[PDB]
Amino acid sequence: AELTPEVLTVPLNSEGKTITLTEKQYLEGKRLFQYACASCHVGGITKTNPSLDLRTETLALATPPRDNIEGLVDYMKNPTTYDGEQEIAEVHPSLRSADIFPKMRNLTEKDLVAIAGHILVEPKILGDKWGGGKVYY
Amino acid sequence: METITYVFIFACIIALFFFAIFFREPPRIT
Amino acid sequence: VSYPIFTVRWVAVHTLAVPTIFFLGAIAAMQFIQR
Amino acid sequence: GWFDILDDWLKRDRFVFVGWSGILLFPCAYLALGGWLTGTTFVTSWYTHGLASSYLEGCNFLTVAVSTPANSMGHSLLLLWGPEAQGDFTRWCQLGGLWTFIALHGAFGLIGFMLRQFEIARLVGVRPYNAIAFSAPIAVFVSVFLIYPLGQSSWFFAPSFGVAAIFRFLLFFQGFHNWTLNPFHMMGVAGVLGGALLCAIHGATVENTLFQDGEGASTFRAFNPTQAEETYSMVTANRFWSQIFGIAFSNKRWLHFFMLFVPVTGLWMSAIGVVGLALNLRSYDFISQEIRAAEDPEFETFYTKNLLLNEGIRAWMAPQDQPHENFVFPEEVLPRGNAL
Amino acid sequence: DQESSGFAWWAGNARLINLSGKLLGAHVAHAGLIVFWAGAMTLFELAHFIPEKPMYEQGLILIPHIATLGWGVGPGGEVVDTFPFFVVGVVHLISSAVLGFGGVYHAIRGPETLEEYSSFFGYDWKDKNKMTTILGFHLIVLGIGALLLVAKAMFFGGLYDTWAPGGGDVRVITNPTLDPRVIFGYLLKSPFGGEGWIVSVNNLEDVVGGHIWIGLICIAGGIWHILTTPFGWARRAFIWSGEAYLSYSLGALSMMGFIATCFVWFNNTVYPSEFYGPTGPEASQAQAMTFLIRDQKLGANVGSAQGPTGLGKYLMRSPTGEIIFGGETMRFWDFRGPWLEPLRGPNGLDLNKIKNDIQPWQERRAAEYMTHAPLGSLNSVGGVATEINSVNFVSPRSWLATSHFVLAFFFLVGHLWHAGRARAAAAGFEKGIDRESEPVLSMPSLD
Amino acid sequence: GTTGERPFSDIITSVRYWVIHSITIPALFIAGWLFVSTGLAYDVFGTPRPDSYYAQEQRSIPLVTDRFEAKQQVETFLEQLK
Amino acid sequence: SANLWERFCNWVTSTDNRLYVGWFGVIMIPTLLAATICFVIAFIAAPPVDIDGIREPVSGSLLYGNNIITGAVVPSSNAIGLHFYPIWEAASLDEWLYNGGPYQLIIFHFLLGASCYMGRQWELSYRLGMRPWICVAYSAPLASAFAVFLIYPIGQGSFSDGMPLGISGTFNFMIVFQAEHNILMHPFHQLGVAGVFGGALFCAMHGSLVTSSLIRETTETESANYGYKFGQEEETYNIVAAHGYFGRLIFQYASFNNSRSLHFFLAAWRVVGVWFAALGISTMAFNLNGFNFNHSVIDAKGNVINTWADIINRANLGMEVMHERNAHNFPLDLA
Ligand code: CLA
Ligand code: CLA
Ligand code: CLA
Ligand code: CLA
Ligand code: CLA
Ligand code: CLA
Ligand SMILES: C=Cc1c(C)c2cc3nc(c4c5[nH]c(cc6nc(cc1[nH]2)C(C)=C6CC)c(C)c5C(=O)[C@@H]4C(=O)OC)[C@@H](CCC(=O)OC/C=C(\C)CCC[C@H](C)CCC[C@@H](C)CCCC(C)C)[C@@H]3C
Ligand SMILES: CC(C)=CCC/C(C)=C\CC/C(C)=C\CC/C(C)=C/CC/C(C)=C\CC/C(C)=C\CC/C(C)=C\CC1=CC(=O)C(C)=C(C)C1=O
Ligand SMILES: CC1=C(/C=C/C(C)=C/C=C\C(C)=C\C=C/C=C(C)/C=C/C=C(C)/C=C/C2=C(C)CCCC2(C)C)C(C)(C)CCC1
Ligand SMILES: CC1=C(/C=C/C(C)=C/C=C\C(C)=C\C=C\C=C(C)\C=C\C=C(C)\C=C\C2=C(C)CCCC2(C)C)C(C)(C)CCC1
Ligand SMILES: CC1=C(\C=C/C(C)=C/C=C\C(C)=C\C=C\C=C(C)\C=C\C=C(C)\C=C\C2=C(C)CCCC2(C)C)C(C)(C)CCC1
Ligand SMILES: [Br-]
Ligand SMILES: [Br-]
Ligand SMILES: [Fe+2]
Repeated sequence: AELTPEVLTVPLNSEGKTITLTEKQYLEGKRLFQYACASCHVGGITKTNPSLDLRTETLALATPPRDNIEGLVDYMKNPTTYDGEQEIAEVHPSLRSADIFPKMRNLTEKDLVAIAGHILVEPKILGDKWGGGKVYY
Repeated sequence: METITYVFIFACIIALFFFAIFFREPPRIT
Repeated sequence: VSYPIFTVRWVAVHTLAVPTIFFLGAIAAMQFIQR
Repeated sequence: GWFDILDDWLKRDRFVFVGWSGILLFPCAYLALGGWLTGTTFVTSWYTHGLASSYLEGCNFLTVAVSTPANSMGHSLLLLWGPEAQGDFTRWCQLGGLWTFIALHGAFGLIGFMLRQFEIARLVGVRPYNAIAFSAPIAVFVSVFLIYPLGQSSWFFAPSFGVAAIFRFLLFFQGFHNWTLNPFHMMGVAGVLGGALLCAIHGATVENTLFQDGEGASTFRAFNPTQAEETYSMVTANRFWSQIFGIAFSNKRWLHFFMLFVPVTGLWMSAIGVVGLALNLRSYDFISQEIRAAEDPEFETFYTKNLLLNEGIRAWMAPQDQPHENFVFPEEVLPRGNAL
Repeated sequence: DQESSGFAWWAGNARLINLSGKLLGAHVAHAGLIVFWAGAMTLFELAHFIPEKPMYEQGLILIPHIATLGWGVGPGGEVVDTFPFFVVGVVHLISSAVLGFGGVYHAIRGPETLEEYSSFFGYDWKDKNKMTTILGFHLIVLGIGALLLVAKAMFFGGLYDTWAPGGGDVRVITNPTLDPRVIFGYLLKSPFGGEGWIVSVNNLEDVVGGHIWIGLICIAGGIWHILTTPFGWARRAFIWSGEAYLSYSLGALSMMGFIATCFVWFNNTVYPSEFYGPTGPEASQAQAMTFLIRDQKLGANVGSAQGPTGLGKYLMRSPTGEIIFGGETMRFWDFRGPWLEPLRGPNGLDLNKIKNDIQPWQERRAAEYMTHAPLGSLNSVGGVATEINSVNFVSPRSWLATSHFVLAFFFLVGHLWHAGRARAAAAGFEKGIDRESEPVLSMPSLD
Repeated sequence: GTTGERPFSDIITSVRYWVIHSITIPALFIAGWLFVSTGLAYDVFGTPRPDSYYAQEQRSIPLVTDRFEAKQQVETFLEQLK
Repeated sequence: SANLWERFCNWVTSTDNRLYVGWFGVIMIPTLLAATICFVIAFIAAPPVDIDGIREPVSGSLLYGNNIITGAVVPSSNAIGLHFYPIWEAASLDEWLYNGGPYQLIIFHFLLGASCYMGRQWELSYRLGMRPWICVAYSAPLASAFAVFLIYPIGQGSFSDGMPLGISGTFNFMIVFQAEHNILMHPFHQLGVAGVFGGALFCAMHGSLVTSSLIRETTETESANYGYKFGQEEETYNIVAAHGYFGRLIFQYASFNNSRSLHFFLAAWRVVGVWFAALGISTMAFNLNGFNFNHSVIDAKGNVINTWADIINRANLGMEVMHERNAHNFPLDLA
């Protein structure tokens, strides 16, 4: 009775509709996260480019808004920079990622729907130790 | 000074060394 | 020979030794807890 | 003569000798080794250090400890029945009651134990050079667990019983104290170093000097225990160093005694330093340099560099480390190099 | 019947004077155990490697070794089928069983003396030539393997060459380098930063072309030790004691455990960064590499950007007037590797090719090496000293470096232990001095 | 020299030892495991449940403000979590 | 009659010289002389040296930072990393200075020279019939010195981070490390503390008990430290008369019966852990640093519950950032 489902209750799409998580499907977002992103953005911050973070605000402002499952899903399918254009799958691994850094090949919808949850779930957990690296901790 | 002192307190650790390695009062086996 | 069993060299070992075997078992109960 | 009755028993040469000291050393030297272990795996100090102590909390052996009370406490000897817990092991516990309990007992238990050597040394009858040598750890503890806090704010900033707990303490001083630059401590080091070398220079100097006063190619059989006279001719060993390291011994009568000094000696040294610390009256700066630095953006010595690390290990540290003093350190204010 | 006539307990082991069929079958005993690990741990590595995940993100050190020869390879370094691996793994556990089968033998029912029973599989340490000979013999057994590679890279599937035209891909070394000066020149110079004794190898043929110069020399050593008795000088020096031999042949390993610990750490070639980790220096470069692109794309002009120290933000000269990465990354300018080389010029980095020619793949590869740098924790947890708990890979190059040292050292000190005490047997001091005749008591005491 | 040494050096080999002791260890091991298994430890020392550190919400730390009534604080700071 | 060289080699191996010029000594001596006299002078007027790459000469010294605890001999420049900087390189001696050329020159001589001691440390162990493992205990020493002068350097980028030879530079170098590797949170540094925090508690006893147990030869008429005339095959101090006490302090069996067990181990304690630490360092020379418990302890919701080792972190993050400020232009320090 600490990580209630009203906290696992995140916004999946832009429109404003909500989808809730289980104590279960959460671990996987994580288990996945570490298998999949650990390398960088650990604690919620990209090491390849500190300028960009996985914070709820950030994502929300991004374009297309990535503060929603479908969105972090869009990304995990097709990777583009902040603000509209420049498909960056030829660098940043994604289900596109022409079979590059295989860490991506395997995953599925059950997977992407969750990892993406993990990202929006975290800050709800970790106040903002989520976007801030080194200084916090 | 400050340095003159440092090089002195030192050069005597060198004398104090020479002195106990050659001016050692032999140890007597009796 | 004739030796006793409730010796002082006995009360000593039993002050720290017995609670310890309680401790290591208590600890062992934790290697599982979670959340 | 009932007095001599009690006596008679107590000091009767058992397996693990009891005696008069025992009425002190033993009890206290128990609740202490004890209380430490109790809280070590059962109590949390979340109410003073908002951190996890006990193994129950998931803590790791190293990270476990019976962390001192909240600085909000002061030096109150946090009695179980004192206006603190008002009588309530549970509360008394949460209020980190024990650390006072673990130090004072370990205190008197460290008392009873020096008296414990003196008892024996008198009974079997031998020079009190054991008990005399126990001043070293006596001072040390007293200095770092009693006078220090007392001279500072609360029992808080006093060492906390755990390893990562005391590992803390080191960098603490390096932080706000710059211990590493206090002449005294540089002798404490000196001692525990010279002494660790002696313990072994003489250590492997004996094993490799002794004679063939046994049969096999092994020495655990070689003459003793107290029979044949001396295994190592300090004459065949002597001439070896006086040609190798230049100056060797003569008269193990002093070698042993010089071996008493080195450690117990220097150890004591820092203990003074530490008393300087309770009073923050420490060796931090070198004015001669500050002024020569002030007016010269080109003047740099390890003196200075080190000095910074300190500021780092204090601006980043402090806030989460001294909660009672609600520190509000904005990311900007935060001192930190270029690119990091 | 020992412990009383035999010297000690811990040191109980060691009973061996002129010969012993228990100690012979004891090295054949252990030399078998060793085989056991090779396979067991191999079958424990394949028993794990995820379908396709960095070979180094998983604690694999053996599997990566098998890869370097060209087993399971794949264009780029990607395992094709989890089989070539399982072959050596089980063939070793069955090798291990064989080692087990007759060691315990020489060990419990095996004939004691090697003189009473056999007369050829029998020695004596003072035996100047018996020992001398066996030398050239195992030397020959090495002159053999010293060739396995020769035909493996030249005949049964060359060695994985990460220095391949299109990228990492097991190629077949057809032109081994057999130039006496270039392969004999490698060892003969280059100690420090300039280059490594031999941890300094550029191409995969200087190795195969040399492992050829080795398979003969040692092979031609046996026809020399098996064929001759010690010369006329070396008679002197050398304590042909039994123990001493353990030392002469021992403190050599200390040298190699070191010249090894440096190979896993620096050498990119024989230590394909794709099978192991990215060399400590390599990672440091990928650091700048990344942020240079990152920044250049954002419109910055790396060529002209001036550091904050005033040095050179992304680029600065070397004491050779070459061009190299700045920051702190400077310490590692000597580092070389396939992902960079093309982006390199005549006087070091080339301001041009670095500006546009900066092809799309070198970005992530040089990005991987950043994220996954040779740094970890005593309790696994890749990242700098104070990184929260998340990633947890610890470089193989890190474990193999740490490992081998710890051992490589104890050995040097192990060389001492014996090489100096064995110098006490041929002198009879070992066990202390003679309580009545002590050589310092018959000396004109200097004072 | 003189030694009022009781057995010891073998009482482990003792036939009645590893018997009446093959009854005591586990009667001790689990004895303690239950102090842990009940959750008893907690209520003994005050220690918190991995769920009972911060309230279900608020991000504060129950730092004992005062000295003379320290307990009263701890009381309400506890009741706190709910 | 033997030719001149035959004499030469007996004079170098003569167990007669005031001090043995062993074979190892023909290299040690010229070597150590070099190290020292260079250094001892550099220690006086050491021209501003620029350790790190950045051209910002940081030079503690005497005729420059005239203090004993400030100054030192400063390291090598990243610039020339792990590169060998032979004084005959710098197009000017003054160059050699900037780059701290004196550093290498000295450190290599003191390195190989002190091994020579390690070596010519056993040369009496043989040229004088007597157990040779004296130089073996000098392993805990030489090695460790290397671990902090050669290994870490081959480890990281360049000699730039090689325990500068100064009092404070020590402290500095110490700290750096503790911020780049959790060496205090290590079970290897521990073993040096194990033995050092041992040889101490211990040198204290054998010294203690040994003086605490001495016959009767003067009665404060003078000293008691005359109770042994050098050379006697007697043992001024009684053994079982000694043990009799400790055996009594801590239950018998716990005190040493045999002298051979006594002493000898007196090495056992130190040298063992002293090697370990020497290694602990030589280990974090490839970055197999101390345990990481940063956050480790967690909560139900996932709130972070600080381990003690968490604070210890900030005390590192602190310096991590400040260390060698302005000398790195990127976000992750791989050396
Ligand atoms: C002159 C005759 C002779 C020959 C040819 C050998 C050969 C060998 N001895 Mg040996 N030995 C001899 C006399 C000989 N010994 C005598 C007189 C004694 C004292 C009485 C010993 C005591 C001794 C000990 C204690 C040990 C050896 C070992 C070995 C092996 C070394 C392993 C190696 O090289 O890595 C292998 C790498 C290679 C590249 C080998 C190439 C393949 C060759 C050997 C073909 C062999 C075909 C056949 C044996 C199948 C493989 C053999 C198997 C070892 C793999 C090698 C097979 C070691 C061993 O392995 O045994 C357990 C070992 O520990 N010997
Ligand atoms: C349990 C103890 C142990 C274990 C598990 C290992 C395991 C390993 N060692 Mg090793 N080693 C050890 C103790 C151990 N060592 C000791 C005490 C020393 C003395 C310092 C060494 C010195 C050493 C060297 C110099 C090298 C290894 C290497 C290796 C790796 C290659 C396996 C092998 O070479 O197959 C045998 C066949 C191979 C083809 C492997 C490489 C072939 C070359 C390197 C052999 C050249 C001769 C060399 C001295 C023989 C090494 C055998 C030894 C490692 C057991 C493997 C992970 C190799 C590697 O590079 O690790 C980084 C390597 O080069 N070791
Ligand atoms: C390091 C290499 C080495 C060396 C120099 C020796 C040397 C010796 N071993 Mg031996 N041995 C070794 C490795 C070695 N062994 C290993 C690795 C094992 C376990 C796998 C054994 C198991 C073993 C046993 C059980 C016995 C010996 C015996 C002997 C002694 C005489 C037999 C013999 O050597 O035949 C010389 C070897 C040959 C002539 C090669 C012949 C190979 C043919 C093709 C096949 C050999 C038989 C095989 C088909 C069946 C194996 C079963 C076997 C156990 C009977 C001799 C001193 C004793 C012996 O037999 O003395 C008379 C003995 O009883 N060994
Ligand atoms: C690496 C190759 C090598 C080989 C082949 C040998 C071989 C030998 N050594 Mg040896 N040694 C080596 C390396 C080697 N050593 C190194 C690197 C060191 C330290 C630098 C030593 C230090 C050493 C000492 C002091 C002695 C030997 C001895 C011996 C001989 C006795 C065999 C023995 O006792 O083992 C059989 C089993 C053991 C020795 C016990 C090993 C397990 C130990 C006891 C661990 C105990 C577990 C416990 C947790 C330990 C806690 C840690 C604490 C001990 C520090 C044997 C010839 C003895 C001798 O003189 O005769 C030759 C002896 O007294 N060695
Ligand atoms: C693993 C390394 C190793 C090896 C190869 C040996 C080998 C040997 N030791 Mg030894 N020893 C070791 C480590 C080792 N030791 C260590 C670490 C210590 C410190 C405790 C010792 C202490 C020691 C002493 C005091 C003595 C020896 C002795 C011996 C010799 C006689 C063995 C014997 O009498 O046992 C008898 C065997 C048994 C009682 C049964 C053992 C069961 C077998 C051997 C194991 C089976 C292996 C595996 C599980 C089964 C494989 C299955 C296969 C058949 C298919 C033999 C050469 C004796 C000797 O004379 O040399 C100095 C001796 O007196 N050792
Ligand atoms: C003579 C003593 C001796 C003993 C008892 C062993 C025992 C063993 N060796 Mg081994 N080995 C030795 C000498 C010895 N070796 C020598 C001189 C060499 C030259 C290379 C090797 C080369 C070697 C290889 C390549 C391999 C082994 C393997 C092994 C087995 C793996 C266990 C291991 O820790 O050892 C490995 C080597 C050591 C352990 C060296 C010393 C380290 C000891 C202490 C092991 C850990 C104990 C540790 C110190 C506990 C206390 C620590 C201390 C701080 C208190 C084990 C049976 C492995 C095996 O056969 O497969 C499973 C294996 O692959 N050895
Ligand atoms: C490295 C730290 C250190 C420890 C671990 C230590 C430990 C010990 N030293 C002793 C003795 C000595 N030490 C001496 C000089 C020194 N001792 C030193 C440093 C240490 N000495 C320094 C180096 C000097 C040398 C320069 C003298 C010579 C003696 C003695 O002769 C004596 C001995 O004969 O030992 C065999 C033993 C006496 C036992 C006792 O008093 O019980 C009674 C006290 C008990 C049982 C209660 C403990 C008291 C303390 C205050 C309570 C603290 C409990 C927690 C803090 C536990 C800590 C664990 C966590 C913090 C992780 C004991 C084993
Ligand atoms: C000034 C400067 C350059 C540096 C700093 C100095 C500093 C920081 C502090 C000094 C601090 C103060 C005041 C006190 C420190 C007290 C502390 C004393 C430790 C003592 C160290 C010491 C005095 C000696 C150690 C000597 C040593 C390492 C080896 C000599 C060993 C020895 C005495 C004899 C060797 C020897 C032993 C033996 O048993 C046998 C049989 C034979 C034959 C031998 O030759
Ligand atoms: C390189 C190379 C190679 C190879 C190589 C080789 C093969 C080599 C060699 C070699 C070598 C490199 C060798 C060696 C060595 C030797 C030694 C190491 C020696 C020595 C010895 C000594 C030193 C000694 C002894 C002594 C002394 C010391 C003095 C006096 C006394 C006596 C005599 C005893 C190859 C291509 C394949 C790979 C890569 C490259
Ligand atoms: C003598 C001695 C010893 C030892 C020795 C040795 C020599 C060792 C070891 C060991 C060894 C040398 C061994 C071995 C072996 C092996 C075996 C016995 C095996 C088996 C197993 C198997 C065969 C398996 C596996 C598998 C398979 C089959 C395939 C896959 C699957 C599996 C994994 C199941 C001891 C210790 C007693 C001590 C004393 C001396
Ligand atoms: C508290 C208290 C008290 C008392 C107390 C006590 C009684 C304590 C104790 C105690 C104890 C008595 C505890 C304990 C313990 C122990 C333990 C828990 C242990 C352990 C562990 C260990 C340690 C193990 C193992 C090991 C090994 C085998 C390896 C290495 C080493 C070691 C040792 C770690 C009273 C009521 C008066 C009052 C209130 C408070
Ligand atoms: Br710095
Ligand atoms: Br940088
Ligand atoms: Fe002594």
